[PDB]
Amino acid sequence: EEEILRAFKVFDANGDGVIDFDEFKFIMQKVGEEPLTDAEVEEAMKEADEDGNGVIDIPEFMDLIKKS
Repeated sequence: EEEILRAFKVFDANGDGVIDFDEFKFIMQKVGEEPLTDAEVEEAMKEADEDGNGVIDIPEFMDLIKKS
């Protein structure tokens, strides 16, 4: 819970428990202006979405890391 909550619960942009692709682009570096490389943000959200919809709740993230 310290490991998985550390990474996903810090990443959760809205504070309700879900992350989307465009809000991942928002939280990527900043709070305001854009300072980017698309490859980092695109690779990270492709690795984290299990369903192909473009949204993530904590249960998805923890299954793709913790399965073993």
